[PDB]
Amino acid sequence: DSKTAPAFSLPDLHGKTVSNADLQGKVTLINFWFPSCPGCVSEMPKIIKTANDYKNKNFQVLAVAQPIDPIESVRQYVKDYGLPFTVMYDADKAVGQAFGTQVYPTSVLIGKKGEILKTYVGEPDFGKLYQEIDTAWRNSDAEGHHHHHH
Repeated sequence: DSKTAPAFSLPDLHGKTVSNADLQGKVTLINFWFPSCPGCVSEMPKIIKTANDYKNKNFQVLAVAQPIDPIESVRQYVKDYGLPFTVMYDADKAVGQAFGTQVYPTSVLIGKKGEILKTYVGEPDFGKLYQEIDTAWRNSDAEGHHHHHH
C-alpha cells in the first residue's frame, strides 16, 4: 500500500482485488486523481494511450480516485470515456495516505520489483516520463543482490 509496496489487497471498482503479487513483473502507473481534476486535461488522453499501448508490453495503469467527487461520478468518467485502465476509489484515503501524497494530481511509478519508484506531482513531464518508463524496462532487475532468485 505504501512505498516499497507493503502488504496490500485492494478491490477496484469492478470488485476484483489487486495485490502485491500483481506488481511482480509488471510496471505500474498509479495516479491519484478525481473526476473534477484540472490535471485530467493532460493526464486523461495521455493515460488512455499509455495504458493502451504498454498493455501489450507489461505495463499497467491504476487510477485511484479519492473522495472529492462521488464514487459513481468516478464510474461516470470510466464508463463514458472508455478508460482502458483500472480505476479505484480511495474511500478511506488510506492507500493514498500510505504513499504519503496529499497533493493531487500525482502519478506514481511502480517498478517491477515493488520498490515504488517515482512520484510525479501536478504535470507529469511526458518526455521524461516515457523515457523513465522505458528506463523501467531497461532496469532489468532493480537489484537482486546480483543473484536473482526472487
